[PDB]
Order: sequence, then structure tokens, then C-alpha cells
Amino acid sequence: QFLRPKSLDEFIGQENVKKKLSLALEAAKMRGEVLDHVLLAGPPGLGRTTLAHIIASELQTNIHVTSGPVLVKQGDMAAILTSLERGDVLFIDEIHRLNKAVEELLYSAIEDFQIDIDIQPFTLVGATTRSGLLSSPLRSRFGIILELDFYTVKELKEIIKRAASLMDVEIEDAAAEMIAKRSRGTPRIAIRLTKRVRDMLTVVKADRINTDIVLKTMEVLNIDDEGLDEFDRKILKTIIEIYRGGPVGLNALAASLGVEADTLSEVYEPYLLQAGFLARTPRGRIVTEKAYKHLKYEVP
Ligand SMILES: Nc1ncnc2c1ncn2[C@@H]1O[C@H](COP(=O)(O)OP(=O)(O)O)[C@@H](O)[C@H]1O
Ligand SMILES: [Co+2]
Repeated sequence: QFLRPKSLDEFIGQENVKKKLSLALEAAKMRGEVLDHVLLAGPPGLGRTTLAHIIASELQTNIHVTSGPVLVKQGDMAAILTSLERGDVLFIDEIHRLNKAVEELLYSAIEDFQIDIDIQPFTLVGATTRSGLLSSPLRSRFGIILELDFYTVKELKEIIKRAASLMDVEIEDAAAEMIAKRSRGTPRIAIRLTKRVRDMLTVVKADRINTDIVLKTMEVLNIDDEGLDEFDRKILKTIIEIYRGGPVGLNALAASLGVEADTLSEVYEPYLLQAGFLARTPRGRIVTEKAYKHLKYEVP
């Protein structure tokens, strides 16, 4: 809520994305034109939803939030489309999860702003974990595709220091750095960790968040020096123990973990791959030497 950027000026990091989006936004506003469709792609907690709202606010139009799975029958999509006002933003999270029914109606609406038997010109903003998850057709409809990658430790530290300030708590630089290094490159994680560290500060009655307080918090939260949580470790341990380090297929791995292949590949794998703990091969996923050493498993 109060911790969510209200404009690009408040949006830390993602310089490439900001410059690209800013170019298009400022131009459209200056011409009083409807912004071209925008695709926001990247792992969760990186700011896709945040950017969608910023786009609407900058254009000074209304944003209509919806989810791919939430829309089943064309009736749901129609009601939403016909409620759009000129320049409004239609934000669809998990846009790649749109069934053939609603998707066909959407592709149609953005071809000439009209349906089966007239829609006000609008800007479609989709959010997806992976741009490839989108069908070839609908995918070619976005004039602006923004690929968000994990944030740097420095950017995360800045976001953490900002969140602490908004929560009325002081924090030392080294402490903010420590949280950033454990935030798995994600703003969402960094902010939630900061709230939990704030709770520790409260209970120990300290004047400001320091490294000691952060370490105490990480121990309680079971977050290791690499920012890995319980589930991250379970993924690596399962590959190591049950599958001898891999390669193991995504479906097989998800079945053993008792989770959907999607949550695995879309939510947890991205950072594990980025940080060099996991690798993908044609035969399946495998763990790296870094994984064994980090989890203290003898390298076979
Ligand atoms: N660049 C950023 N600067 C500051 N906070 C950010 C940034 N990106 C994301 N956040 C924060 O992290 C949380 C997660 O963002 P959100 O936009 O909901 O992620 P996504 O839709 O990609 O899953 C939000 O609370 C938000 O206010
Ligand atoms: Co497979």
C-alpha cells in the first residue's frame, strides 16, 4: 500500500525498463494518444503490478485489474472490455493463463476495438512470468515489451532503506546490505524481510536495525546467507538426494515436491538458476557444485 511506488521517480532500479516506458509514456501524454499495448514479463515480486498502476496514473486514466484464470467465459471478458473508457488501462496478470475463449475475444478487441456485434480505445498491459508462455498471436500484439530481471544488491538495499523509513524505523547501512543480499533479487522479499527484522527490533528494544538484529531475524525465519528459504533448500536437497543431483524432469521433480510444475519453474527456479545453484539441460534440471558446497553435501 504505502510502500508501493506511485510513479517512475519512486521506482528504484530497472533503469532500462524505466527509460523505455518513460519514453513511450511521456510521448503519448504529450500527444494525448492511447499508449501502445505493454507486456510486463519477469518473476513475481519484481514490480510488474506496480508498473501497471504507474502507467495508468501517469496517463491519468482508470486501471481495470483482472487475472487470466479469473476469466473463463467470454461473458466475463466482454463486460470488462465494454467498461473500458478511452485511454483506460486493462491490466491482466498471468495474462498467459487466458483460456482460448477469452483470449480470442481479446486478440479481436485489440485489432479494431470491436467485437462480435464497439470498444473504446484502450491500452492492454499484461503481466506474465515468462513472455514465452504467451501464444504467438497475442504476443505479437504488444508494441512495448518490458523484461524485468532481478535487482542488484545495491538497488535492493535502497528499496530496503526506503521501506524502513516509511515504517518509521532506523537502519544501519551494513544491516540493509545484509538483508539485500538475502532478498533473492526481489523487492517483495526484501520488503517482507525488512518488516520481519522490524519486528525483531521491536522485541529486543533497539534504537535501530543493525547486523546483529538482522542475523537474529534470519535465524528465526530460516533464511541462510544466500537468502535461500526452507523450500529453496528442499528443492535442491530433493534433486541431490532422490535424484543424485539430476538431471530430473520438471514434472517428476514437482511430483516429488508435491507442488505444481508452474510454481516451481515460474516462482522458485528463476533465482536458483540466476544465482548458479541450478541448471537446465535437455534431460532435466541438475544441481551445481555451488549447491552441494552451500548445503554442505560432499561433492560426489
Ligand atoms: N522498483 C521498486 N521499488 C520499490 N518497491 C518495489 C519495486 N518493485 C516492486 N516493489 C515492491 O514490491 C512489492 C512487489 O511488487 P509487485 O508490483 O506487486 O510485483 P509483481 O506484480 O511483479 O509480482 C510491491 O510492494 C512494491 O510496492
Ligand atoms: Co519436462
